[PDB]
Amino acid sequence: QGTVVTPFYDSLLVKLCTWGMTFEQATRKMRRNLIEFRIRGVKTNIPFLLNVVRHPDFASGNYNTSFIDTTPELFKFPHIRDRGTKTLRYIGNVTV
Amino acid sequence: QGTVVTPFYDSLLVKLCTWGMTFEQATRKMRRNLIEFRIRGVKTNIPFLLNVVRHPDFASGNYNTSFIDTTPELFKFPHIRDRGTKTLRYIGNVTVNGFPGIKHRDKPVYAEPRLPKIPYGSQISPGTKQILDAKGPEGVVDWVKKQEEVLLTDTTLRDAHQSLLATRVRSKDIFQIADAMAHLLPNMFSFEMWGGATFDVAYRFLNEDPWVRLETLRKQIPNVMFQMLLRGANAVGYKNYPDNVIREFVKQSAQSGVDVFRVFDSLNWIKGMEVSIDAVREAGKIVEAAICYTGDIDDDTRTKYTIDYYKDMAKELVAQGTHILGIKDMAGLLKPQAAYRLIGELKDTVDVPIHLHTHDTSGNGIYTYAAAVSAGVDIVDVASSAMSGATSQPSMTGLYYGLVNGNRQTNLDAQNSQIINHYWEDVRHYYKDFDNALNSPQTEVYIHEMPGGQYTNLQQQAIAVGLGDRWDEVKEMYTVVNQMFGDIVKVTPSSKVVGDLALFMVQNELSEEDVYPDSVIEFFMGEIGQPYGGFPETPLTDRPGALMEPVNFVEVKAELKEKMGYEPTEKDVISYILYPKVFLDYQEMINKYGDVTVLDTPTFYKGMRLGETIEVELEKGKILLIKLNSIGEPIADGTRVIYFELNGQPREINIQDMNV
Amino acid sequence: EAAICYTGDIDDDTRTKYTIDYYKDMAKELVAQGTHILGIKDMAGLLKPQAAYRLIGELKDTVDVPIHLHTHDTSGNGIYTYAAAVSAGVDIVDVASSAMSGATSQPSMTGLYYGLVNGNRQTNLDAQNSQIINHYWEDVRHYYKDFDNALNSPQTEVYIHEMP
Amino acid sequence: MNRIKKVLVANRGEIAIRVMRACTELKIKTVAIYSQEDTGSFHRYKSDEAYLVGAGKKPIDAYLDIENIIEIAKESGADAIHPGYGFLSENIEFARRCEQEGIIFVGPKSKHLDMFGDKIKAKEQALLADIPVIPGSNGPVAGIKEVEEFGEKNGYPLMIKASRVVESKEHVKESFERASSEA
Repeated sequence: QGTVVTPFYDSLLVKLCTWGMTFEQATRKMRRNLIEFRIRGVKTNIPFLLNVVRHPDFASGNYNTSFIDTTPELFKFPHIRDRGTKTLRYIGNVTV
Repeated sequence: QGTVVTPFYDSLLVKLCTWGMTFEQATRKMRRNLIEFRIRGVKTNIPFLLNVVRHPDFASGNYNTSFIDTTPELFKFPHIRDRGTKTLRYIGNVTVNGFPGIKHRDKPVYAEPRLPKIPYGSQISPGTKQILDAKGPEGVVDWVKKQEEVLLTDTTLRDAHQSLLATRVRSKDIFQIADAMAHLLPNMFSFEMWGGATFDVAYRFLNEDPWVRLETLRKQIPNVMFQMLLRGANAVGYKNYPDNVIREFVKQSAQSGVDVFRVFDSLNWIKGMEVSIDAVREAGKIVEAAICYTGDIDDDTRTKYTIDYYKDMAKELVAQGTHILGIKDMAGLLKPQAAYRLIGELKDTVDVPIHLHTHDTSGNGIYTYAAAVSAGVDIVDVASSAMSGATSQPSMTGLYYGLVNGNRQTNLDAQNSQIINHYWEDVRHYYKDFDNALNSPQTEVYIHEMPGGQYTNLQQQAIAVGLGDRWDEVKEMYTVVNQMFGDIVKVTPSSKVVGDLALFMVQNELSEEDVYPDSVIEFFMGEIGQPYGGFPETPLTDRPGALMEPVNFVEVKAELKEKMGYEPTEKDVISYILYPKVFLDYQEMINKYGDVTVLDTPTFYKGMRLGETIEVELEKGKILLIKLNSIGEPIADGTRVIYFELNGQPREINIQDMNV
Repeated sequence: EAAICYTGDIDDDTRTKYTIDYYKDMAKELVAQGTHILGIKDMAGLLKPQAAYRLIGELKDTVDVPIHLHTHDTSGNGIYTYAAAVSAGVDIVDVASSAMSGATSQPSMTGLYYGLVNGNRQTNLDAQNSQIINHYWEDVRHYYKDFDNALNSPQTEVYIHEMP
Repeated sequence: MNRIKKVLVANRGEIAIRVMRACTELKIKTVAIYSQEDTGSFHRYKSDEAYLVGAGKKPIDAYLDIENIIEIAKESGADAIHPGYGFLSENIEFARRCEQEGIIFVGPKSKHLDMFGDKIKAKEQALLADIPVIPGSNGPVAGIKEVEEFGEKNGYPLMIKASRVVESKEHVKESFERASSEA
């Protein structure tokens, strides 16, 4: 919780691995976990990873080095709902 | 992190499972994980689970329902100190209540002290210690006699700060420079670094172990010899003791690193010194029996302390045996003209080398030394410029530049001594709270003959009594009180006795004529010893040290072990014997806050500023990053939570406020 | 009192320009230009005590006038530098009350008296008197703590930078 | 556990921690090292002891102060040193230097790092083992555009690698000047 990220060293916060009897099972657990993560204070690559893990060609298990780059969709991201913060903005504003 | 546990539902925080190819593998991972967990704010069952997981019958894999209950050990838990929490307790405490004895003030932004750089692998040039190691005491005394130059002893680590700063300089600050002292002041005859008041003050006011200070230095400075100051009769103690403790003390001290022992009795009675001097010969280490100087030799009005008397007394101390004869001028009374006479007249009287200690209260400190060097004395006491002057010794660098092109000189690299000074210049600021010394030549000293330490200590009692407005009246009354017991050598603990009564007479408006306290009766008893004149006005008769019967070391050693948490070392025991009230008090304080020796001085005295971050080295390679974020608001009973980050991890501790 | 300001080091010959001869010579011309007394103004505190013994003895030889010495106790060798002068037989010296002596000031008057008290040469001043005067100044200096920014231990570095 | 009683972790971050965890699981004392910029990183608090390393050094350079690390290793009493990955993991000088001071180095012998030091000497070492390899230049392609001749003989599309991609023709020029400069 406390930590500050410096730019000097690499960007890695946590390595998340999931396991399953079948790769299809493991992909599910990865999905859930990536969503479940709550990190605030810095941007992360989660939404990217989600798009690659959601992608059906990934779940197939047949991909190649050229799988990224060839697929641009992964770089399109859903708008962030941050309903909560904006609510506090209002409340804080009218309060002062 | 945020959650609060309610009592309504079950107690479970987290389920921890570990896996392995072999159960023995899994048990290992479980062990590590359980230790790794850091949960604070609530008690947990972890220490219990650890004991069951550590238990060998568990690792075997053969257990039954009756495995717990049948085994009680699991319910016994290790008494773990976290040095870390206790450190925050101290820091938080002084941050809100302040350090005892001094105005609560904000922690300044002290400049970083200028440390000398040493080139890697340099020097280690051999010192005078080698000559004691090689050829014993006599072989040194020889090398002494052989040197044409004047030899210097550095009192920067004692007296200098004892006089100026109430002996409050802390080991942490001393150790930091000791390396450079070995490299850059090797040609010193000795370093005075122990004894006098430092011993009791370390335990009493600093919560540091003097024995550590000694031994740590001993390693840092192998080359130069170590010197201390010992009140023969009662060593460094407050009271008189039996002869075995004294001999024990000196034995230890010699073992730990002390090489030269300046020893004096407060009355200049050689009988009180006898016990301790033999111990040093029996230690196989150097004796500097020293004559405490009083009155005026050059002014003949006074019959009692004649130049003859000091010549005579010096003979009897060479007879009692002393590798060196030192003259301890504890007040600064040795006028420079009298010094020329005394060194020349004593070099004639006896063959031993001579060593002179004076205080610069008068302003005639450096001149009194030049007189001695002209008259050919061997060794003198000086201190770094930044800790010289006033009630301290004269500047080492001052003396060098004083004698620089004369017939006789002193070999020290000027520039070196200055680099050492730059450190101390910067460090003294840490102790401004204790720097109550007057900063101009106080010439009045000759009238009252009171040692620098005593002037300030007795000013304090008069201020305590509320006679600060009449202070001038006390100073005069004191001189009468010495004159009531004829003329006697005023020095700790004999000095204290005069002042204690002086303050009584002036308090009750009694003239010397009108006249017709425990400490004073003990003087007239003879418990301090025997006054040279032996003034008239039940009988102590003989040395109290000898008359004391010894307490067996083992009976006490066990007493202490039961008093202390655990089994004590040999050193811990003597200390307890000498200062029992304080030693326990020291122990109780160290248990509460841990080893404080380590904290940087400002943090020790001033705590922490808000948003400040500091590091503290508890041991080699063990550093606590500590930040103070904010301080909680008081509650009903005055308690307030202090908000810290120990190692980036937020922590919270309660300190009880004393005054809103 | 035509006075010669002292600089450099007479005892150290590495720097030649201000030689013991040069001050001896310069004193001649000031006796020639006419001066009832010759004073030496050591404005920095540079006159080491050994150099003072030499300089007074060498100038008493060089010229018949009485000599008057002003030094600053920055070095810690203030009183000693005077004792050197008194041994070498100089006539007049500058001192101040104990409470205003020391540091960048002159040496203590009462300090000097008690320094020379039973030597061959002395100064006749009632010790106790000078102390009574001092008691005043002791007390008065506190008014000026705002301006008492002076350092209160021997600053030996002075010889290097030579500053006032 | 036998001759390793204590181990130094010549790395930072995730990987450092994993090692510590391994040691502690094996009753082995651990020593961490942190740069000035890493006084905060919680890998340093997860060890049994820790020391600053790269004093005054640029932040990445700090974890590569080989000599410093050995002094720290020696002063610590560290029987062995684990370099993790990246930093000095593959550095020969360090590997060797451990062996010189008798500090066990957790990893292969320095001869192994030597042979695989460059990509070329490994691809070389691969044929000696008699296993499939990519068709490429029998030495490092020291000539600039010596490729086109080498490129003419083998394929339309080629990749360039050091110890970037090409479709042949004009691209060859643009790829090398940046590839070798990037390297």
